[PDB]
Amino acid sequence: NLQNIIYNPVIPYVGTIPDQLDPGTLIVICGHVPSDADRFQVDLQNGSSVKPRADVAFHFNPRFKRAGCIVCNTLINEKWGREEITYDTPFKREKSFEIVIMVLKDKFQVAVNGKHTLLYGHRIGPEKIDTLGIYGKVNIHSIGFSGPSSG
Repeated sequence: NLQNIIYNPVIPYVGTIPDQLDPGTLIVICGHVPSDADRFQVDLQNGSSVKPRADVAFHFNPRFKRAGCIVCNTLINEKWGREEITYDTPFKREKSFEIVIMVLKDKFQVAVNGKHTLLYGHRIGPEKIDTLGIYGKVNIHSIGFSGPSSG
């Protein structure tokens, strides 16, 4: 099963990731989108500093207004980079979801509810990631991790 599981965390959630995100590592997040959701985000960060705001290696941001979409980006020295938008979003208000982020050597691969959703190339060395943050309107049931050599 998954390791270092966290159940029913209070949002906003900011926690240290147990192990380095070496290639093949999986981050599994199960939750539900509340009725009043406009957006929420899963951020893989370098630290937990609020001021100055810690760099966000990978910002996964589902948005629900209108047709909906998913915005991905990177924050470095408090400045957002170029956004990468996915218009084919599997998320929707009042529906449960399972997000699986697989950290590969050159990029992140994200699947939602068992379906491939998007790729995001590394802009910050993944070894610099040590914190997981979840913010916005989202209800998280569980957070779990799986190492590449797990068995």
